[PDB]
Amino acid sequence: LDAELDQLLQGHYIKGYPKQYTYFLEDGKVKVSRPEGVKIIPPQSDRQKIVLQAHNLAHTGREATLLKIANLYWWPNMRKDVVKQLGRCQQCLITNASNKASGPILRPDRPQKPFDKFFIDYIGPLPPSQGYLYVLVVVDGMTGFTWLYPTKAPSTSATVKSLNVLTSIAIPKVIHSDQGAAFTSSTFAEWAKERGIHLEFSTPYHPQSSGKVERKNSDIKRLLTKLLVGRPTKWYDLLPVVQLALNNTYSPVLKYTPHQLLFGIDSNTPFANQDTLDLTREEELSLLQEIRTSLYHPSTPPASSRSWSPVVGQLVQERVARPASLRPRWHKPSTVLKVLNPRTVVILDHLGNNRTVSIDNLKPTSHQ
Amino acid sequence: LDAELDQLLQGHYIKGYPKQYTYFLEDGKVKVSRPEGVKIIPPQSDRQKIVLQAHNLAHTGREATLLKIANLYWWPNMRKDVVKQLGRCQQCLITNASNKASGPILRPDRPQKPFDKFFIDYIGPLPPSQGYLYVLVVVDGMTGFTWLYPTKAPSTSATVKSLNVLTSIAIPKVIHSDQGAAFTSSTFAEWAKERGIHLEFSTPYHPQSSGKVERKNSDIKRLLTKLLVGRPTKWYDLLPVVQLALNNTYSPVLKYTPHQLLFGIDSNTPFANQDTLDLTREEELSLLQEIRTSLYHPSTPPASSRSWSPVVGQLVQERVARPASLRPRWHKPSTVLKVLNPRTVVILDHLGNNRTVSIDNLKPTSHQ
Amino acid sequence: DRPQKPFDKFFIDYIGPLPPSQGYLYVLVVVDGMTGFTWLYPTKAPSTSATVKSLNVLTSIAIPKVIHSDQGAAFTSSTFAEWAKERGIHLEFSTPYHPQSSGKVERKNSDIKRLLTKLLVGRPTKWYDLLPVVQLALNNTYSPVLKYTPHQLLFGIDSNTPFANQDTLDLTREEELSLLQEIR
Amino acid sequence: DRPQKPFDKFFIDYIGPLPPSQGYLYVLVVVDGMTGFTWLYPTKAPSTSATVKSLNVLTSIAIPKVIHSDQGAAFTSSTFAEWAKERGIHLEFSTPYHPQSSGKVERKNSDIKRLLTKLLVGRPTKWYDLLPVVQLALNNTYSPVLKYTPHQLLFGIDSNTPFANQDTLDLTREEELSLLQEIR
DNA sequence: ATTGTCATGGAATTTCGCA
DNA sequence: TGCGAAATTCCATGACA
DNA sequence: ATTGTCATGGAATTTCGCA
DNA sequence: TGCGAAATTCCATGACA
Ligand SMILES: O=C(NCc1ccc(F)cc1)c1nc(N2CCCCS2(=O)=O)c2cccnc2c1O
Ligand SMILES: O=C(NCc1ccc(F)cc1)c1nc(N2CCCCS2(=O)=O)c2cccnc2c1O
Ligand SMILES: [Mg+2]
Ligand SMILES: [Mg+2]
Ligand SMILES: [Mg+2]
Ligand SMILES: [Mg+2]
Ligand SMILES: [N+]
Ligand SMILES: [N+]
Ligand SMILES: [Zn+2]
Ligand SMILES: [Zn+2]
Repeated sequence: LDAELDQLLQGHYIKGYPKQYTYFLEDGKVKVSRPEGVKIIPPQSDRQKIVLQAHNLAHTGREATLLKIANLYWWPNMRKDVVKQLGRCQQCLITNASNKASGPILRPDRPQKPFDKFFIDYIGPLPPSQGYLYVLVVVDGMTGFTWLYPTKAPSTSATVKSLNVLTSIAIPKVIHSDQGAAFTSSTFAEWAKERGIHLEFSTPYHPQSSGKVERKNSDIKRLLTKLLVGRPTKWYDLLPVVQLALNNTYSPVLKYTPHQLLFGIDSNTPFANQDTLDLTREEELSLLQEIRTSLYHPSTPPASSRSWSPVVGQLVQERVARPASLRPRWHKPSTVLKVLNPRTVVILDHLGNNRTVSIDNLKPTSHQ
Repeated sequence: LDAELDQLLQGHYIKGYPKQYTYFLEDGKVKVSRPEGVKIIPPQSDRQKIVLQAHNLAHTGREATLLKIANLYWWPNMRKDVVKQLGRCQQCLITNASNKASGPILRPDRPQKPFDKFFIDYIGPLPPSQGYLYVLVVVDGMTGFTWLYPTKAPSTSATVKSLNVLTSIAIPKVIHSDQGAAFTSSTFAEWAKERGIHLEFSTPYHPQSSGKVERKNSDIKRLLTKLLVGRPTKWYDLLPVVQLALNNTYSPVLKYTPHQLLFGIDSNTPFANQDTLDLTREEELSLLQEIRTSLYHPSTPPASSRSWSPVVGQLVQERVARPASLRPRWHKPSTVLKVLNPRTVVILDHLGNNRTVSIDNLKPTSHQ
Repeated sequence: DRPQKPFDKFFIDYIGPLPPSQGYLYVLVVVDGMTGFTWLYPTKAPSTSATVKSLNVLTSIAIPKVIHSDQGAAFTSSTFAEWAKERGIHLEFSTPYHPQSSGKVERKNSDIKRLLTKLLVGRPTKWYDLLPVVQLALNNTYSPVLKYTPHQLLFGIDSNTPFANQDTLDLTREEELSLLQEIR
Repeated sequence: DRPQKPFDKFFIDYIGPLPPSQGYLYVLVVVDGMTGFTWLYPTKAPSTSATVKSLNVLTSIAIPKVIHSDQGAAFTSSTFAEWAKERGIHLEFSTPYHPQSSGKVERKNSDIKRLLTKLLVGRPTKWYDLLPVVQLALNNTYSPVLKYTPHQLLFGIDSNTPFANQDTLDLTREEELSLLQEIR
């Protein structure tokens, strides 16, 4: 502060104040003739207040804050002090956007067998049809085979009714769902425990995690729309038709329909495939097992050039779920406890809780 | 049909039926032994109905439709007949998504002078503050200088009141707005004609076109949020502060604040720049003119690898504005009358009208 | 001649009337001929209408080439014939008073009748809720003639609910005594 | 000594009372010293409060280093001094009974008074709506001493509303006669 | 009859201080 | 005539209803 | 304590029919 | 042993509240 600048005026060298410039006194203030012009060198004890005042004008970032300061002042390593304040400004930290993308998506392994993993979700509300407003959609992970049920609400009770009918056929090892009200109730947990079914939940506010069923929702809505063109949207009576239609549609990348992957033989539907007509059922089931294991599986895409990946102990911030008007889009900084996988982490959060959270709902805190 | 297939059975060569395969009769139907197995060759007069029946099961595209047909049939150039039906299926054409991106964005020239072009827009509704719910935002194109006005509605009347106050300072050549109710009323058109101001409108449903002001809306909301952290959202009394704060913030790419670009000298605000202290106003205005012309201007980015660009006479489809539940997201095909620029066109539309429309709200009709 | 397959033939039949359960009175029984897979549907009547409503569910999962039944009224009606024609399903009738399925199906239908009786005693009014577990049982029951359960034959995998206890299926002395009480 | 600049000095003053227009009675007049640029604000009173409300608008566009005024009550109050101190604005007062601006400002204030009078005759009650056009006129008026309008000096460009007619500014014989009528 | 924009903060690149 | 470090510039990322 | 997916239709690449 | 054309595969694009 006063000592440093004093020793400077009488011509001695202080580290980080370049020797070739001339430092003088004027109007009670240390100055220096720099190429851009004459700037005031404030005492070090004054610099935090200056940086802060500059920053607070419009809560600007590194350069825009620096450019204000540089108008009047010069000191050694200015940006270092600017960044110091940026990393301490609660308001900037929780309001600003990130400028670092998530690391590339995982492509989880396809469930090995039918009934290994169900993905379930609700679509709706849809226009009232026979008093119904929603559709429960159940997609078998391995096969893509889909079951559709009309409901009046996305309720636990309607979910249970529907799955009682479905599990008449078979019981799945795992049911994966998002955190919809219907699936996270303790009634639904009981229903599943009663049957030795493990409930698996998506990280919150991250529909990609139910991608298997979500993607089917698209086709479901797309076919319904086409069938309803120029008619009133009486969708109820078409659910069954849509279900059958989709279960018997080819995926061009796989060369199989979901019905085929589930049963290894077409039923009596139009354009049924006849290639296994001369095989025994046993020969057929054997070819099916071979077909199931050799299906195309996609790989993790290349990272974008400025992605980040979570590291244990990192300061990160969770996206505010439904941010109110003119309120921060981010929570206060929290710490990464565990890296479950490159796209999923446990954080010690804003409430002091462990939360399992998708990287897509996180930014790395800026300036450390 | 019957003639073609007849001449085939008795061993003669017909174009497109490869010679090396053996064609026979069985169960009253022409067949052929192909590597995959024995397929029925239907008469040509039957093929449209077949393709159609296959397609209609689930309104599938090229491959998924083909794969059904191939289960039972073979004929020459099957996919040609499949594509024929695809391009004729009204329902697929208006329900399906595009899989071709828009060509790369234009970076229009910065207005040459302050007051050459205003960009205006509304933000809101915001939480009630002093009975106000919206903000009119006016951004000078050349400088970025911004004026903020609180309103109770996004109305023509409130717009007119606000711009009467603003145009006290200067009158702009052009005011660019989106198609908000407030700006497209005949009252507002009169107000502008009265002043010799040309009204320029964005293509409908394309906020990028008001990008200049939209982008300012972001900073406006971002600063307001920061200032309101841990306080009730009393934003009204902060509009003026925000206006001044932003007008005096540096753009790091330009190295100038909008105030500087408008006046060429800082007023009495914190960290005012003093570099022109020794210039006369005239010397200063001369440096300003030089500064205004040499500003960084960005260029059109590279096209994505599968973009399309409009060509006069092309069949294209306009995105449905607010599509109802389970209704097509696209209008019926329409024709490109004129290509205004690579990102903007006039179409002869679904109502038989000329519409000026952004490429972003268009897909090229598939299968021609 | 081509080997027998799932969906080649569904065998259908009604069971009931039974004591009312959630308003239902019958069970439509469907058995796949090749696999012995069973689907059950509760109905309020052995009518063409209830049969169509129920088979509409099943046939939104898989369509049989042939439906076999006896000459029940529900199955010989022209409405049901219309329904089947619409779906490309051939209809097949056993001659009156002479029901013929296959060994496999006969035996399955038997198990179904016996298993129902066994569980409806004690709770003659709670069968609606039990239909799911009944079906799983039936479909995960080892077939002496083939080396496999219907589940395995239908899906080509083991099941997550193997019914490792091949059960009594016979009524215990206590149940015989309270079956002669409820039917009195 | 450094050359004179915009925002160096704002000269402020009240004009009125005037006939009521949309409930307003005064005009706060602000003139930039260097450029001669004029901003006008309608008020209901020549009070510290109305001055603060009005200058709050202007100072959300540009802040002057110095505000010059006479010793009006509104401008000498400790509230107004607080306001100016808050904003780093130096306050400057002409000595009582002896108003001094600059040639440029004096002349401008003159034009302002005269131009107002000219247009308020015939429509003494419609001046509120005219303030915008008044200001444009004033700010696009050629200055004999400098080669430029205030607009040009403030923004460094030509204006889109040049007032090519340097006007009468004098009252026509008809207006003198109906000015002596309205003020009677 | 019209058209994206630009604050942001790490990384890449250039300039500076000194020799 | 070249080094280490600071300063400046580059620019992908995301959000404006 | 968990994780994107896949129909789509032009373009790129491979295979086919014939020689 | 190589050509033109058809068939197949590749894959960016967009949408699942
Ligand atoms: O179906 C979804 N589609 C969107 C989607 C699907 C797939 C994909 F890749 C991207 C987007 C979906 N979205 C939900 N959200 C509602 C919006 C606020 C938070 S959210 O979590 O984003 C949601 C919430 C609760 C229950 N189910 C939900 C659900 O099913
Ligand atoms: O501010 C806008 N921000 C979004 C935005 C801004 C910039 C950018 F690049 C992307 C997106 C905005 N959006 C409007 N739309 C409402 C949603 C349905 C049709 S829409 O046209 O999309 C809108 C409509 C009417 C009037 N003003 C509008 C408007 O200001
Ligand atoms: Mg959901
Ligand atoms: Mg708008
Ligand atoms: Mg019977
Ligand atoms: Mg006075
Ligand atoms: N996995
Ligand atoms: N342009
Ligand atoms: Zn801040
Ligand atoms: Zn179609």
